[PDB]
Amino acid sequence: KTGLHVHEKIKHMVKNYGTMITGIPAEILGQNEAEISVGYVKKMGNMKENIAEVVRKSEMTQPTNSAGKASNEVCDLLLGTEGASEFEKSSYQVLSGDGSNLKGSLPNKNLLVRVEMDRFNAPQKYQKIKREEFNPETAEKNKIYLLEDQLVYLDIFGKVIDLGQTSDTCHRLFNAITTPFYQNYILYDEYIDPEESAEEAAMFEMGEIVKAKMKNIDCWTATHSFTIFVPESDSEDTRTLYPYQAYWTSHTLQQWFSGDKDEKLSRLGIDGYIEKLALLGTTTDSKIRSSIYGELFSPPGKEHVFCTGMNEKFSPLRVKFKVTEVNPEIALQNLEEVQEFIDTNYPGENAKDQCELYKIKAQEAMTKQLEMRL
Amino acid sequence: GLPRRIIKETQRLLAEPVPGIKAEPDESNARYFHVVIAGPQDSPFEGGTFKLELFLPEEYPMAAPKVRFMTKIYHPNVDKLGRICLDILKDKWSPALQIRTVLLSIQALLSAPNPDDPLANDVAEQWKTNEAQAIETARAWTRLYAMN
Amino acid sequence: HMQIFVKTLTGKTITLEVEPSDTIENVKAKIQDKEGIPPDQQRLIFAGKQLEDGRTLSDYNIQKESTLHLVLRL
Repeated sequence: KTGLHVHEKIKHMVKNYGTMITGIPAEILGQNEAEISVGYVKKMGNMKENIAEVVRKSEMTQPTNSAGKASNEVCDLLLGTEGASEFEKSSYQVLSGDGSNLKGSLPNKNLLVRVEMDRFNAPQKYQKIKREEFNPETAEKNKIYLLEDQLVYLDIFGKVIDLGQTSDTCHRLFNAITTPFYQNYILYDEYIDPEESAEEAAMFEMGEIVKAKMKNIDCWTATHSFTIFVPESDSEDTRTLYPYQAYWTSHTLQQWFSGDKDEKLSRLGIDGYIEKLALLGTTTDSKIRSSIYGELFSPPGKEHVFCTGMNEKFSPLRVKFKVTEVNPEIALQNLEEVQEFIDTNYPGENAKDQCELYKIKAQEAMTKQLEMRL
Repeated sequence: GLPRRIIKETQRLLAEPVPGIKAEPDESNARYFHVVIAGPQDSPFEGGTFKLELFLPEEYPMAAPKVRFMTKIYHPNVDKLGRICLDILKDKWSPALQIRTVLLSIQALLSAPNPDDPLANDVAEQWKTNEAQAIETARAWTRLYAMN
Repeated sequence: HMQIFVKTLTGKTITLEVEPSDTIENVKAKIQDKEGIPPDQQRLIFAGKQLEDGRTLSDYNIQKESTLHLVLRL
């Protein structure tokens, strides 16, 4: 019931204060937003009344919708800067097929899980090229390159990675592809038939060569980040978890807590959540992946359109987790320090007027900076 | 020099077009689809028919297809030019997506606007502000530019 | 080779070591290593213009002691 007080406390504070739980003075936000947003001011005319509109347009006091920043703020509040920094040093563990290692990493103590989810950023394009033509720095990145004597992959960093093909195979595939359009095309075209022509057989064979070689090339890049608070419970059949998350260009942690999606996903139960999380990484069906992604990571209400049509999850996903312990008194003390900071520097009879006063202070600092500079 | 993907996409789209979406190519440039989307039911755009152009780049399907609303429409996601602000067309385009998915997303966005992280100007601020008269000004735009 | 700085609205300044050859996605991976933020969410602004994922640092005329801005909203 004390870890439950921790959860209730952080939920209430995020819901009522948005970005103010970061403990950062409004003046700093205003000044740095003025420093980044001076090029957007109209350079002519009465610009004081013209910087008024750029200050009004600003959303500097709105909480971040970067999921990584939200996870960082949650870790800060729950572990202090020190325990957060030490949690940073821990290594992620890839989730198992059944998610059993995660549930085995959840003893009946106040726990914090941090999850990083990766896309498989495999190359989707190929191009014939001659070794004289090839310059890795300027060439297109994350792209397969077919040469007369070599088949390489130019990765996301610009490192040429050989695909273990002989000059005979490469010469055959290079000369078999004659059509001028297929000189710079895609790797896995559904409408290509290998038995129709020799060129399309070449393209299919190259596609499968790359598809097999990528199976052991680290194409994983991070696409999502969230946290999970699992408090201690009286039993084991009443214990529950609460996922905390923002989503890039979708919603803030504030909006997540407002729609109570933490409680909705807590109703799934520990095993109920972990099973879906593991299936997300193990499945091959694109729409099963899409529906689980939308159930778990969408803002409340948009579960059924989050990953449909164009946002369909076609890339294989992988879930990684790290777990540490939460001392409820440290978390409550951090939250109390944030609350006293807010009440002392931004007074008011309710959190809402305090948020507005914070916004006004930020806007005034931004105005003073933009004025003293122009 | 049209890839068989383009012509077989066209053949499967004529063999199966979207209800309410009529896409058929013209001959001076076969990469051009005179697409027409009528306003879905229960929408402020219902009863109107919005003509759009869909241009396949030569880099299709590596590059996303250009789609532009010819008709003017009051919506918090298309601008004055009619450039639809699906994030498909600039970044998050992949060859797994096709013309039919682009048209599907355009129709769905017509049935469900998004004015909170949008591209439109006073349209978007007035949509998040006052949904009622925003919907109704969209209704009037429909009755003016989309009925004939 | 080269030191660059990345500042954010929160006031935090982080220091990366890169080369002009380094792709933007490599800088995003370094920011991930130092701050745990997924690259798919980082916006990098130099001289008021987004840095695009296919390009490199030398494409944006980014040289030594330069300062970039990590935008984490939309």
